Amino acid sequence: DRVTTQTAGNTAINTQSSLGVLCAYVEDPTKSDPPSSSTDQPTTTFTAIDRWYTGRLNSWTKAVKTFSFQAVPLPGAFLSRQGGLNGGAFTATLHRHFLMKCGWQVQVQCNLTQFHQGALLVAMVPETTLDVKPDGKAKSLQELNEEQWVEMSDDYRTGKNMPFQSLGTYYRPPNWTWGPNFINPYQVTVFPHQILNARTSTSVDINVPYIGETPTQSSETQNSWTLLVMVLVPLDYKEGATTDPEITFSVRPTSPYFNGLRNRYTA
Amino acid sequence: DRVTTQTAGNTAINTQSSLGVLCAYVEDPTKSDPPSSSTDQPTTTFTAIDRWYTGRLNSWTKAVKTFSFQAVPLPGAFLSRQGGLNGGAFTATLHRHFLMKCGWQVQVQCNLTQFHQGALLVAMVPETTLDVKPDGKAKSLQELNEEQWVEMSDDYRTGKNMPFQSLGTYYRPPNWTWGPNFINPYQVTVFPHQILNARTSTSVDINVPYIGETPTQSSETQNSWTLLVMVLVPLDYKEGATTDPEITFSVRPTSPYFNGLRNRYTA
Amino acid sequence: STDNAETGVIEAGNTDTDFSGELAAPGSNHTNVKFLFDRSRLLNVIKVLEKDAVFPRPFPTQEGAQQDDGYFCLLTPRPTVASRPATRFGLYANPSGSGVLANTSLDFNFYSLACFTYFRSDLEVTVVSLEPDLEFAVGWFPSGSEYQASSFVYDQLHVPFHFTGRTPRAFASKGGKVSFVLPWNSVSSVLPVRWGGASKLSSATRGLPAHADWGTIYAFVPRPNEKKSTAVKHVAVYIRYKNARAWCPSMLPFRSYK
Amino acid sequence: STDNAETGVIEAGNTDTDFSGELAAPGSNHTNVKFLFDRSRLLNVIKVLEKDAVFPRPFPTQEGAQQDDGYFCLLTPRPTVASRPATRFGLYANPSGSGVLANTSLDFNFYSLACFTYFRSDLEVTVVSLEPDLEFAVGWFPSGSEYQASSFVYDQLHVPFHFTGRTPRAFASKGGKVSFVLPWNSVSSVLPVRWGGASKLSSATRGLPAHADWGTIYAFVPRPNEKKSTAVKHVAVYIRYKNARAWCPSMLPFRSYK
Amino acid sequence: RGNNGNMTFNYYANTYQNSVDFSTSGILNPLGYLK
Amino acid sequence: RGNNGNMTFNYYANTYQNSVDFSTSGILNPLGYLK
Amino acid sequence: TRAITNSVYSADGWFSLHKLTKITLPPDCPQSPCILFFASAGEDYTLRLPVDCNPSYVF
Repeated sequence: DRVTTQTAGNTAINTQSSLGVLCAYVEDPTKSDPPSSSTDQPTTTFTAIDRWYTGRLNSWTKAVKTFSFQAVPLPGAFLSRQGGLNGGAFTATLHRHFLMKCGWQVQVQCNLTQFHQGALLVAMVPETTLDVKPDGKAKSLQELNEEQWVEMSDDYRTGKNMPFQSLGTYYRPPNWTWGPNFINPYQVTVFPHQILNARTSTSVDINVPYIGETPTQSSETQNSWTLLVMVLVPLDYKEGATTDPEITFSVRPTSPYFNGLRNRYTA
Repeated sequence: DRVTTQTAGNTAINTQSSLGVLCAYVEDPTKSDPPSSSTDQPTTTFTAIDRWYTGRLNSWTKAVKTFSFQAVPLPGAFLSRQGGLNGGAFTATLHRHFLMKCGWQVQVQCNLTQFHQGALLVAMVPETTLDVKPDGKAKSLQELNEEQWVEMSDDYRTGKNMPFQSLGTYYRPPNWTWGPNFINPYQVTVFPHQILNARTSTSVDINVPYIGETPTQSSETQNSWTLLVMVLVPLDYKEGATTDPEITFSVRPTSPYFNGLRNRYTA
Repeated sequence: STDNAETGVIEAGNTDTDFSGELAAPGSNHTNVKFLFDRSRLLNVIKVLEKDAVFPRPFPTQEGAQQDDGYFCLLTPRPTVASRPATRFGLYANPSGSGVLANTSLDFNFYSLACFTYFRSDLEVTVVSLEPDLEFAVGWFPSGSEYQASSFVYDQLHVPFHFTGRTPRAFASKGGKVSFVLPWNSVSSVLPVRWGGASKLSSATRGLPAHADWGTIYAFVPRPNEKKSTAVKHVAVYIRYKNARAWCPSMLPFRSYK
Repeated sequence: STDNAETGVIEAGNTDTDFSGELAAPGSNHTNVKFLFDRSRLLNVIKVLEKDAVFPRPFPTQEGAQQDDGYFCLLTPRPTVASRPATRFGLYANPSGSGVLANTSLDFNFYSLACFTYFRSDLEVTVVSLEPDLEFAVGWFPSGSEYQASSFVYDQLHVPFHFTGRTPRAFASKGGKVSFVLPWNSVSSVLPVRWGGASKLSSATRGLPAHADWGTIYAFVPRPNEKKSTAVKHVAVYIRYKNARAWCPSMLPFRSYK
Repeated sequence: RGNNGNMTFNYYANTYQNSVDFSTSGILNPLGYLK
Repeated sequence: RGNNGNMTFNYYANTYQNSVDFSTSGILNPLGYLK
Repeated sequence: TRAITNSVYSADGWFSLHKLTKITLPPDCPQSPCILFFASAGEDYTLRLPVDCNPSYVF
């Protein structure tokens, strides 16, 4: 009933408190047709990229407040290697193809005990720049491993701090107040989500298809999804219990359609 | 009649003085069954390794004597990058699979004019250590680019200088006289060969299947074929003609069956 | 007949192709590979064991190693040295001194007609004694096994462990011979006559096949170690390649013109 | 594959059970019990009789007993001592002195593959001489009989009573061997490899089966007692387990880690 | 049949060569059944 | 058949005398084809 | 079936039990639990070529 083993390629993952795969926006998000914006023959899936790529994510202490999120860019994590999420044969194929059109299928493991309380809001959030510092630069692993959980200020609730083109010295620099890549933290449950509660499950299961403004997007620029782990209830436990439960995540690209083969990406 | 364009993947090569593809040992050396010594599912061909990998080979002066050969190890040239023969998606797949079972299909271009004389003996030679120095070490590109054409001494005709296990200080070191990886230079035409004459063709065409003592061989050790370019008649020309004609070669692996996936080979 | 030999294929023609003539009759089939290799020949001359020997240690053997040499016949047409597979064949032109003269072997009758790369056959070993009235025996251990090197005290007699085993220890009669046929036991599909790959047993020696053999025989004397004689007795190993198959044509050795 | 090994039954799975793969081919049937035990091996090295011997008296033998030891081969894989069935196998680490060094025997090749409790088979005894030009013979008496120990004066020659009988006295040729196959003669249905019951022949020794044997052979010389030679000649007993059957799986011996 | 390659001809009979049991009145089955 | 003149009678069987290959699942053709 | 010569420490590779998440025990439970290992053969595990055994179990 709740023991579901999800074999894919040569990497089968298991979960004995499974709530069920949250297939998003369609019945089967695996089914997808080739891109209509490529006259060349696309590189479809093959048996070394159809597997569960797994990397760690930061721990979840008691000091983490409500709505302190933590964002995983997909496919931004395969390229920067956030959390040790090394793609292997997928990243070595993603760097050599210019356009990439895939749908994801994630699973976040955080095993609490029956004496802990707390709830994460794991949600595949489309089209957000939550991984980018407000000054334009994307975050590096030295920068993620010092804040550990990016707290929900009012700059994220309003979208005041999304990255921008500086107007220059000619225009008077205006008082920025809002930007559409905000987070409304109370409405993240509209996204494809499950709640990683401390009393119903250890792992959540989300399955999202390819979305994007174009029928296929570039490989080195896109952030079409964002695995967002948000703390709705802070972790609390009596002393003696297992402090700082780990959080991992396991990402599987469902049916990718690579296009535009060239040499390895050198910025 | 003689204008044959050999399209493969995204790399089509052309020859307007084609003698014909010398399909070796069988009618169609492309047809091959999976290895019987692997219970795992083999990685077959795909559309980024089914193409013509091309790299240069050394020039052919007048100073080159009769029987001065020049050997290309297959797949030893994809890994050491001899002559700039960079595999790309093939070498990046060959390093990650432990066993590899393929058949080759080569083509050597050396365009003479009608006023030059000479003849090469391009021949896919099975199971020779002609790329290895007699002291055991395989040749590097700094070592190939100083002799340019490894002359046929009597150490190669007898096989006196093939690599060996040193017996140690216990046994008296015996006077070595012979080894089975010799070259009989007068009998290289038993191999799958064409003669690159200066008056019939510019390119030769050889197509050989997978041979080997095992139903599939290792990836980092094998030298099952050896593209051997041997000078049967020395180049001669009157002065004013185009000195030092180039020699290239174009290698295509026909139906490879990779096995045993692991991380990238680190010796 | 007008041809192009740069093509690489020449149709073998007769006298009638250019001239007026006829085809000759088919002579015989003595070039048949299953027929031509099916005949016995001398392989190696190994000394007969008299005690529980130490098998030769792997290369490079250093001095002070108290091992027993010249005793084991690695049954292979390829060049061997010190009962182990080698890449070069080396005899001793001037063997004065100096260390241990290593027993080498080569099948002289094979490589003159081994115009191919891969060769698979059974092996019919006949072990002819080179000593009058010798009552010996012949061991064997397959391609991949190792010599069982010790003894067990049977009634105050150090009977060695090479008197028994699950492998054939054929005992010869007094003044007789030992003849038996060994199957293709090695883990390779075929024996490479010429090999170009690398065996990764050591610092990887190019061109050295690790399991190109039918095994390794050794002659001993059926007495315990107290009855060890003094004069070292030899024996001679004749092998025959039953049911020979050969693939992938290749070169014959270079006959020098001097 | 999710299992519970506390149940005691685990279904042996393949690669396809957890992963993507396939079943390998069946290799061979060399683990077949009727095939694996059907090969000869050295059992005991007994001295060849030259006179009408006294069979070894039952345990505990006291001093002053003028009996003849090291002569009878109780044909059994189990540990024996002094031609009688034992429970422990004991060799002599430092045999200096002191009394009579008792002939012990054990089937080394059996117990390394006797992963079972009960074993029934026929026995094919081959008695190889360990002496040049020995003209010997081989007696036998079944599991439950006893040695006939006397002589009868035939023409002023003390011919012993072990030259005749209703049991096979096979006579070897000069320099030959003796080979014959003995049926399962013992009164037990099977031979216990491991036994835990008590035999009530004596003060009841636990774990000692009284009739777990195929009998007892002995080598003699076909001359009367006047022609008794001086040097004690040995012989070697090779047995083969024809038509082996084995029941009730059990343990293999403890390989020490030192 | 065991380690017996003599497929053709048995000279001695069954009760002399072997030793048959007297009456009274591949497929690898497991040695332990969970019931 | 090789160098075998014993046309009549094979005492030992096929798998004992020879060594047959295990399954997985005259006319002198040329060793190289111009195509 | 026996690493005689050579396989350097590498014959068919290595089994290795990594722990992924730490074992989260409730209070008043023993630290260091014990993973009991077995080793069985597959349903396609097949053996070949008997040899003489090692008689060093009896010494």
